[PDB]
Amino acid sequence: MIIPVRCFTCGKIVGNKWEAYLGLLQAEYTEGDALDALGLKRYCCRRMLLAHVDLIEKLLNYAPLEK
Amino acid sequence: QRIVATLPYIKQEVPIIIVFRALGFVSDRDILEHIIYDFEDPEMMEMVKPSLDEAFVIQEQNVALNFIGSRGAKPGVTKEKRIKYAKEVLQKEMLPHVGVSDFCETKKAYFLGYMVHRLLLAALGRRELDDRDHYGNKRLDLAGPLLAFLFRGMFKNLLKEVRIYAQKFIDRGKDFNLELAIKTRIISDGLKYSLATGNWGDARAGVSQVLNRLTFASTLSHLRRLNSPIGRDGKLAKPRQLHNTLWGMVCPAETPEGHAVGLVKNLALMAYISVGSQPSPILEFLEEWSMENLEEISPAAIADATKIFVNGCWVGIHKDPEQLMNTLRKLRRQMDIIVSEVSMIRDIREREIRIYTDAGRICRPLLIVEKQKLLLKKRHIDQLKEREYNNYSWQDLVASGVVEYIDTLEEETVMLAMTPD
Amino acid sequence: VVSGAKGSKINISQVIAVVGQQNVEGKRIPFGFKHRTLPHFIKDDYGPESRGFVENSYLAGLTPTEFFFHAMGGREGLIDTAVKTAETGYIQRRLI
Amino acid sequence: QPMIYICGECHTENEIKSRDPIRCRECGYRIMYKKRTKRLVVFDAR
Amino acid sequence: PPIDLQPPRYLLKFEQIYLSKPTHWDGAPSPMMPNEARLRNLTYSAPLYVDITKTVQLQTQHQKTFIGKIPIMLRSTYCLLNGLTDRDLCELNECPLDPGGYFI
Amino acid sequence: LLAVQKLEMWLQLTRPAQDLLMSVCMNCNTHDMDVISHLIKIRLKPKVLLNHFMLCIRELLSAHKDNLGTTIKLVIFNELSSARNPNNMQVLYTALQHSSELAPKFLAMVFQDLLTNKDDYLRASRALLREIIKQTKHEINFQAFCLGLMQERKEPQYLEMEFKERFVVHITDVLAVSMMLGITAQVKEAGIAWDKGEKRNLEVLRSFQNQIAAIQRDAVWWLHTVVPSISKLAPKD
RNA sequence: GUGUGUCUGGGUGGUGG
Ligand SMILES: [Mg+2]
Ligand SMILES: [Zn+2]
Ligand SMILES: [Zn+2]
Repeated sequence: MIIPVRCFTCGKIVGNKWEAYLGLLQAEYTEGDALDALGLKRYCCRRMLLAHVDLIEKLLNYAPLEK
Repeated sequence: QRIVATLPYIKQEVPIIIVFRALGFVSDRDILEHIIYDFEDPEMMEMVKPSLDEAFVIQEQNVALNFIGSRGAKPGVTKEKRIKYAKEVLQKEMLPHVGVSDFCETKKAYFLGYMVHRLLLAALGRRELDDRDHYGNKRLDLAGPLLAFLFRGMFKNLLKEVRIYAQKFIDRGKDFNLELAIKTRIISDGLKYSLATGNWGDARAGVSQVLNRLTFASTLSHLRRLNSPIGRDGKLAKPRQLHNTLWGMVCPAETPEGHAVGLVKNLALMAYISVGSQPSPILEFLEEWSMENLEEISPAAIADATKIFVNGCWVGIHKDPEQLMNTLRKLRRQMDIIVSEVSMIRDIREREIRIYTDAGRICRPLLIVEKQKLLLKKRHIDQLKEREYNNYSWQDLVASGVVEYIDTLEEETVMLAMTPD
Repeated sequence: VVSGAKGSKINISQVIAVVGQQNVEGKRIPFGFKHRTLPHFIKDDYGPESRGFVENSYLAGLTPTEFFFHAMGGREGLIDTAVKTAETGYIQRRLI
Repeated sequence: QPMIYICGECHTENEIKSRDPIRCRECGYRIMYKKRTKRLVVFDAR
Repeated sequence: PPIDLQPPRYLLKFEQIYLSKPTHWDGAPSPMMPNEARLRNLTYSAPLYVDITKTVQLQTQHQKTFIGKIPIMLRSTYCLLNGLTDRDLCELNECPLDPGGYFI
Repeated sequence: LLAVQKLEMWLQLTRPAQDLLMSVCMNCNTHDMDVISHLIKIRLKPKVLLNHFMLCIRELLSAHKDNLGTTIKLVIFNELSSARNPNNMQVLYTALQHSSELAPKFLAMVFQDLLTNKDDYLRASRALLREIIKQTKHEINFQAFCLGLMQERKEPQYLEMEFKERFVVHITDVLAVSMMLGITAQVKEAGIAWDKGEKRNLEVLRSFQNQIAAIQRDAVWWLHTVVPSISKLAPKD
């Protein structure tokens, strides 16, 4: 539901790359070009940052059970 | 080769012509006219001969009623109650979809002659034998009719309870509290019990299942599931077969692999079961469009004309069915008094038009092709691209006459294109 | 295949060349509709494509009519397995 | 002894004693949640 | 059919149905949300009201009398989740992507 | 309604359809909006109905004033009843293109009265105006429409209630901003050309600038007249 | 200066090999 810290296959850190990827997409860069600009050359990491679903945002819509 | 009928709530079988005479047809010509429509045809008139020999004992209506009333579950010893029982059976039990009140015996006789005629057509091979696995001959009892069936018996029990209560209090000559007279708990208890256990009525079990929340696909599959109540242990492998009619309605792949193969089925993506609609606009429109009713026609006029059926009830005939079908399709595409889910089938080889409005019919949207061109044009797509902006919805596309819902029975007579190229 | 570990030459042919003829109850696809297998076909069409012959292979990709016919054949296989299990079970119990 | 629950809606802390009606102290909600334990929570970061 | 019991004699007839939104009771009535029904093991039902004539003439109108409770399929026109936005559905601790179509 | 149904039925002769359309035009000249919704706003699907709509549109061009009144009533019914039809839209295009600032003025007065009265009408009105500007591209001047709408047809009457007055003020502010939506397809093409190059099509650029200046003057007049119209006007807004 | 009671009997549905 949240971006994994490490790529499953090789172990490159991709926990810091989700927000930069979203910013590049908002900058009308093609997701292939966005992934290229983030240095993810191995297609394992491209899969990592490309197939991720940002479901933690949907969970944040619900109220906390205690404040 | 005498013809026999199994009248409801009668222990022993009866000849058909005896039922015809009991309906009020002493003569023989009118009966065969109601059965046979082409008197120049001698073959169907030939095979109906061994039935007619059973008419020797019975010509009068009274003795026919005596025969069809003496074989009931409750024995009848004297004349008048046997006649009353036969009249009650022939008025209320058999063929209620044609008529339940009085002044409908002739329509019931017409339908009975029609079904005998259908049997004779099948016997000669002029008409194909019906297929039990055809999805057009099947109705899907959704939540609506199931809850309605429960509620009917439950309300009947409530009325019985309040009747017993009132009868008990009346003997003392006292008024009451009506709220105290209505034990409100039985309806809620019955609905809750049936919804929880899944036992329907009283016979039928497993209707209600716990929603499978393992994954989202499981929830969607469970909500769109449908079950065939045919015997799971049965050796007949015909109903488990993936019938050809399941195309576009039912998923061909999705089925349990255990003992429930082919009986439990899942809807296709675009499939949409009909919810039901009243047939009164159908009937009022048809009479406005030269639909000559059964009560006004001569029985010989149906030799060439085409029968018209509304929800399985034969009402009237039409001289020219082609333009009738064209204008009905125009009305359906134009979103007039007739709704989209109404099925419009026309058997052409045997002159019949059958209009259906009942619930449980399965249908899916399809694009419409006219003059080898798609009625859908670039303008619809351009509007649909701005769907979130100008609220041009799929409903507008249906109302534009570009798409329509085709039932399985209607799917028989369509010519379907896989793709525009 | 030649090692005999798994598969068959029929599997090779179906994957590469031609899936073949789909059958229901030992015969071709029946006229479930009125004188046609599917509404996409002309009435009284006895040709290969109309009656279940899957021209394409598993590599090229089945056309949707062929997909449906292949589904019918697979369903026949599954039903046969499901009834066969119970029948043979009772026979075996009596035999022992 | 001073058992604390959490309202489902108000997310308020309520001193509910034994064999008491389960009522919120603000909105009167019927559903209450328990607070996380105090003993020790340790996980090896695997 | 209208049930009739007899001397004096009165006739009972039901004319109109009135189904309110789902509620739960105890003290004052309160609307019940599907999450509340799931957690508290309540039947997500709605009360069914009818109006009855008792003519003995001496015509008495029992407007809107309770006769039973009917379960409500979720996300239907009479469920409490009908027509709500995603933000409102989330605020009720309900999943906006949930399709409904089931009873509780 | 007999005109549209008969014209569609006779469609796949020409003289009988034209005669029926002329009779409908005479009736419209004779002359609330329920009949217009029942006849003009009927959503008939077939292309025979499209031929009927074309014949009625030609008659509407022949009967520009009464057609403008009927189209204004149809637009009012479409906005208030939350429904629309392609035939009603085509009739609206014909009425707008036939008589400049006559059909849109009354239509916008009816729309402003409805918006002051009921909500859920600004988005539909904006979409209808955008569709009309894209398709017809003739005499679609919503600036004059809004200017006429400000005070003529029941403008004090539709703002009697506090909520109604607030709706009227919001509708007036939207119409003050709707001048951009009121530009026709030629102005949009000129904007595309200016995006390609600000100097290309200098004469077309000057014509678009003059039309936009007229629209801006109308919007400024609407903004100036709105403040005395609404007592509950917010200073910052 | 200790220590055994573990809600049975039916029905329905889903599932795995
Ligand atoms: Mg096995
Ligand atoms: Zn990697
Ligand atoms: Zn609270």
